[PDB]
Amino acid sequence: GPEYKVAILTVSDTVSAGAGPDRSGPRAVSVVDSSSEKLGGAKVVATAVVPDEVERIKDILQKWSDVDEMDLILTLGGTGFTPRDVTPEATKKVIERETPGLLFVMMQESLKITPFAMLSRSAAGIRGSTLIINMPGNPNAVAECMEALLPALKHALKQI
Amino acid sequence: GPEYKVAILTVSDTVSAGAGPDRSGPRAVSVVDSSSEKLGGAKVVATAVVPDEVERIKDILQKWSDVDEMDLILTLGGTGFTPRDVTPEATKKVIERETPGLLFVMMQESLKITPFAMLSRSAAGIRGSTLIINMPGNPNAVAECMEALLPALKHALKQI
Amino acid sequence: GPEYKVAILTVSDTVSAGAGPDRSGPRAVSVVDSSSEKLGGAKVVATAVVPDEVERIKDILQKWSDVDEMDLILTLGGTGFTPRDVTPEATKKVIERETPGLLFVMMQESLKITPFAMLSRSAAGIRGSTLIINMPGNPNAVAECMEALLPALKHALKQI
Repeated sequence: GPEYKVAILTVSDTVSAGAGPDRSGPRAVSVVDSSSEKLGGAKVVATAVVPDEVERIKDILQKWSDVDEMDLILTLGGTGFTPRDVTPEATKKVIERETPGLLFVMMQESLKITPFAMLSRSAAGIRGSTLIINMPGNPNAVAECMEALLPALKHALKQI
Repeated sequence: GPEYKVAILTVSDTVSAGAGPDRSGPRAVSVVDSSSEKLGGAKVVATAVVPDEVERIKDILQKWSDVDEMDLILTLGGTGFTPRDVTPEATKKVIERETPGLLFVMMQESLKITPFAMLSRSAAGIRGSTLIINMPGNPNAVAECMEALLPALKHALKQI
Repeated sequence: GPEYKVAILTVSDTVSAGAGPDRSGPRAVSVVDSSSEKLGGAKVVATAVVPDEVERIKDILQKWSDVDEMDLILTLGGTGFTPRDVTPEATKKVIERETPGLLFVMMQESLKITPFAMLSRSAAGIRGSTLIINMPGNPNAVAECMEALLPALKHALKQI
């Protein structure tokens, strides 16, 4: 129906505990929708929240790739230098083929906005036929990151 | 005689099965020759073809590194997002020391020509005293990648 | 007293054996001190020398992280293509969370100075609450690397 199935995983002790809301989730979802055309037609069909714990992250990534077979998973948060940030360690354990080019573009564009970009430790890669991309928690982040990738993500999903 | 020994490994189900020809092999070959002076005097003494299967790739990288002692092995193909592209996985299993600097440079220059460059998953590094660099299947690809690296590849082979 | 504790590890067969002196150690030293303000108040409290041998580098990395609890360890040398350069390999075995962004920035800025930059194989990452960054052995190197990081290294140590 929707061709490319996207899922978004918000990572955040605060949100997961119900101690605060998700401000970045909704922004991402909406960027994806707004980019559907240029993405080759894609839609978000699922979101979830988990705390900052690797096992918790690992599971969802496994589930959504092996069982639900999503095409594109974006994670938000837990990619910084704080000790609780372990999204990338969780992500590196489940991908099979790395995609450094994506990381390279995300790091290049974001460094044009600000140097603090050097603090993302985002990972990315493919598992089965799911592309997974770690992104930062800021609400505007997703917007800028997606702008950077959109010129090729289409061909990227097709090739998978 | 020739000082730097170069070997070129083409990776491609089609080509290895005899179903089609190698267009990229012979461009790479000639780019190396035409860069010999600037490379410190180098020449290509061997080429092969294998299909897209890690074991087939690992074996040659092993053999040509540990038994034939090539100084420089370029691989062509099997670096995209397609499921059969497994060259980088295979290369990661046989190198001992990474040289991200080279990837950084290849990714930078090629992004200037097109965004689709973010889709290489190229790997590289050293095994014993062999430098190994993955490159893309396109015939012009080798020409542009090499242009990017030649300013330093010479000091690189010498330091090894 | 000093807030950010900094330690500098010089990596170098020649120095460690008493056969020549350390010219890089002391520039790094003074760069850090000269950047204390902008770094959030930091000071270099220890230095050491070891040869080019992974064990010897691992142990100090381990020790200064797990026992002395440094906040920032800069290494110098052993990051090139020469067979003895094994600093990155040693660093990669002791870190727990990579920080590619820092490698990214270092590599970008030095490329602007010269292409030979492409020959650093530096690694970097966090272990416990210690940030570790490999740097090149040249004396000016540390000055340039730091200039590239300073804008964020402060936020970086604070987050850890």
